[PDB]
Amino acid sequence: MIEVKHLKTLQALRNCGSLAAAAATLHQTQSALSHQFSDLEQRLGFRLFVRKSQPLRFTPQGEILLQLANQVLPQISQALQACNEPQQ
Amino acid sequence: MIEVKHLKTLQALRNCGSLAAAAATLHQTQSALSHQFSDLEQRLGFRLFVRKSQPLRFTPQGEILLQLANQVLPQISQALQACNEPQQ
Ligand SMILES: [Mg+2]
Ligand SMILES: [Mg+2]
Repeated sequence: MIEVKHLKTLQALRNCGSLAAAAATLHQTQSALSHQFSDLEQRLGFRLFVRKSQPLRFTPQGEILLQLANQVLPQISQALQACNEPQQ
Repeated sequence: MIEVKHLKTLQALRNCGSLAAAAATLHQTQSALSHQFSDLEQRLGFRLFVRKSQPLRFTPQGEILLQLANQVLPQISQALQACNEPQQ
């Protein structure tokens, strides 16, 4: 199942361009990041990015979930900022 | 930090009306659900629903995150349905 951490990690793959560079940004190891994705791909039933691809390419399902991330993550951020607004 | 499971659980509190009824829906115990929320409230820095309240009342921060859930969860659902569409 898709979690918020998977959506941010998908953004790191696009923003950093490789599994190793994104792992360095997310303070994780490269294998642990690869293990998290294949673990997610197994439960979802489809792959998120092209295996062995260099440069790394997303699958159509990965592009869909990346666009999902670009939409949900700013909304969660704005919601938590409103929760911490000096009011209510 | 807000997770997808926290957003669905917030919807269960509104849809079921109590911590005990929502726990039965989510296949969790009542204390484990209460432990998950106070755990989340501790890290966020604010409370999500009024303590001891009967009937259960959300705080203003809980209403904000509930409206967040009503917006994000359908988008995640539509994204996964598109991923499983017989195409791509
Ligand atoms: Mg993988
Ligand atoms: Mg609590």
